[PDB]
Amino acid sequence: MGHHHHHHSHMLPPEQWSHTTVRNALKDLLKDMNQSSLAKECPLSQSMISSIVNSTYYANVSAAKCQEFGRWYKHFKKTKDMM
Repeated sequence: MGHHHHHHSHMLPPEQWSHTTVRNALKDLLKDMNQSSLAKECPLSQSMISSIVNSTYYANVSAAKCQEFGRWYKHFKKTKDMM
């Protein structure tokens, strides 16, 4: 807050799905789509997703489920550029 900073990076094209990038995306899907209903169409593990959103002492998260999420992102939205 305070000084209104803007990111020059782009969350629309899969540039790199780091813990921050993925976490900031999930929190918008989850707030309107229930945990189970989300993990249903998503190829990720339900309790893992739940642990990431509420990661207090968790922290230690795998990178694979993030890169594959960026791959799923393409098949989910179909934002042009396909294989």
